[PDB]
Amino acid sequence: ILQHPDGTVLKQLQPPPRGPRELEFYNMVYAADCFDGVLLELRKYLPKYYGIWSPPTAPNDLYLKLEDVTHKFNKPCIMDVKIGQKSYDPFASSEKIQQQVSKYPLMEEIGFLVLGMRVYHVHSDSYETENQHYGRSLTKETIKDGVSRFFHNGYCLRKDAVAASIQKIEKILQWFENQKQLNFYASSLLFVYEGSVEVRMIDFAHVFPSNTIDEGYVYGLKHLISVLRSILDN
Ligand SMILES: O=C(Nc1cccc(-c2onc3ccc(-c4nn[nH]n4)cc23)c1)C1CC1
Repeated sequence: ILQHPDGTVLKQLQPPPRGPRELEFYNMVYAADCFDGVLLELRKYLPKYYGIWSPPTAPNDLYLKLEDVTHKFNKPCIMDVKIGQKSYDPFASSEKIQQQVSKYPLMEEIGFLVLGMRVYHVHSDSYETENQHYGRSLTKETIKDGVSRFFHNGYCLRKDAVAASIQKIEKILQWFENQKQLNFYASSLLFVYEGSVEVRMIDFAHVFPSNTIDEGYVYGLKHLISVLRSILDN
């Protein structure tokens, strides 16, 4: 992800088939002639899409030009959470499945995984960053405190941001409970609040057509909501 001063990010397409699939996802959703009510509603929860972009002198080098969801914040606190019970998609080989489950074998049980966070701390005027090993170390016993860490800002627990996060996730969940045409694997929610709220869906390299509720995504959202709700009682 390259952050551009104009308030966009450039995401380089991942190698095939992932990058092409994510391109086609955005293209389908943001199709100019799209009057699909499900897909029109979905646009609210995605980064705004500005189309494919490549350097003037390098047509080979493919990027997605996306809204920088963090742009309107002064000191954004950012958390990336992968959603679902399965991080592998319906066409994964046995080895791929093993690889994906191996990465975090608690995915089925918990239904989400923290990919990272950047938390601005007022006292130090500095950022605390957690990498992918942070979230992959969290268990059922430590997930609540694991998530809570994100909201430690301003000499307090930011229950305002926690409550707002629940409210925004709830709308995304309502979307999922009213669609049966897309299933989402290894996609994320990006949480942003002001450290000095946004909750958006990102990362669509494994989005597939379906004829069922995305039950794994729904489970993940519901468990995430339940954890955040518990944090409100701290
Ligand atoms: O700091 C983090 N992430 C971060 C930071 C700054 C900006 C963004 C960001 O803003 N808008 C985005 C739109 C799409 C995507 C995106 N799409 N597929 N992968 N990333 C990322 C985006 C994300 C994580 C916690 C460690």
